[PDB]
Amino acid sequence: MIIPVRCFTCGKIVGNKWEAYLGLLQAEYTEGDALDALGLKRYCCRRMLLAHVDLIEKLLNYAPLE
Amino acid sequence: QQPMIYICGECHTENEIKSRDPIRCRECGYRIMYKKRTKRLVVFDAR
Amino acid sequence: PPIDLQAEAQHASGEVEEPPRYLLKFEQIYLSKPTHWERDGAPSPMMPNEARLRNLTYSAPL
Amino acid sequence: VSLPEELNRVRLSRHKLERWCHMPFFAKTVTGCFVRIGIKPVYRVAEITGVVETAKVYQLGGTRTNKGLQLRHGNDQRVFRLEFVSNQEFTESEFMKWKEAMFSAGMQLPTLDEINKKELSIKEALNYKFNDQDIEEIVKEKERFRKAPP
Ligand SMILES: [Zn+2]
Ligand SMILES: [Zn+2]
Repeated sequence: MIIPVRCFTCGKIVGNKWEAYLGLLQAEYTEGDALDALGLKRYCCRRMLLAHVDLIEKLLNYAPLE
Repeated sequence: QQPMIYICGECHTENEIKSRDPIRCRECGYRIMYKKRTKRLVVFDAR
Repeated sequence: PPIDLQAEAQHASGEVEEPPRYLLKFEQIYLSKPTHWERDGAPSPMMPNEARLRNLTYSAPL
Repeated sequence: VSLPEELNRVRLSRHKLERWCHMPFFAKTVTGCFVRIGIKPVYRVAEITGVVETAKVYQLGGTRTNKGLQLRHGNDQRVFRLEFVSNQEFTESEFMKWKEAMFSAGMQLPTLDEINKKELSIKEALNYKFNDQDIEEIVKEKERFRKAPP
C-alpha cells in the first residue's frame, strides 16, 4: 500500500527511497535503472521496489477527517 | 463528564448528542456519526 | 392482463342484477434515482455507502 | 442593579454565544442580554433589544453569520454585528457608562432581583434538547451563507 520501511529478506531500509525512485520514474528510466541509480544491487533489495504498489495515492482520494 | 460528543460523517465536525438525542450532525443533518476516539490510554509496541 | 372486476350481485333488487364492474390498466412506468427518506419522509439521495452504513437497501422507488 | 459585578450574569460571552448562534427562538435568547461592544477611553455595555438582518456575512470563530443585532445604549439604538462583542467581563466604569446612558434617556432602570428570571433562560438555552424538527431550519442557516460542497 505504502512503501515498506525495510527489505523483507535482508533488512536494508527501502522506505526512504520511494520518493527518490518516483523522481527517477518521472523520466524514461526502466524500473531497473532507478534501482541502479539508488545503488540497490542484490535482487533481494531490488524486488522490494520493483514489486511495490503505491496504493496510498488512492487512499488519499477519500474525504478528510478535519 | 460528557455531553456525548460525536463526529459527523460528511461534516467531520464534533456534534453534541446527549443521551436519547438523535444522532444527526449540527450541519447538513446527516444521520451518520462516529464515536470520537477514546480518551482512554492507547499504546502499541510497534512490533 | 388489465384487471376487470365485477361487483357481486346482492340481488337486493329482487332481479338478476347486471352489477357494475371496475377495470384497471397499467400504462407508463417511472423509476426514480436512489432515494433515501429520513424517518420524516424527507427525500435525500441514497448513496451506496449510506445504505451500507445504515443497513439500508440500495433501492430506488418505482 | 447597583453593582458592576452582577450585570455579568446576563452578559453573553463569545465562546458560548457562537454555540448559541443557532439556538432556536434566538430572538427569545438574546433579547434582554448585555454585551461588551467595541465602537479614546469610551466603551459601552449595550442593551440587546432585537435581532435584525445585515447583508454582510462575517465569521464568528468557525461559524459565519449575516445576522445583525439591534443594540441600544440608552438613546443610541442601531444594528451591530457579532464582531465588536468581546468575551471579557464588565469593568466598573463601563457599567456606570450604561447607568449614565439610562439616566440620560429617562428609561426605567432594572431592579436588582429582576435578573433571576433572565439568567435562568440561558441555562435552559444551553441545556436545550435537540429532539424536534430543528434539523431543517438549523442546516438551512449554514447552507444559506456557506457553499454546498464543504
Ligand atoms: Zn535486500
Ligand atoms: Zn453533518
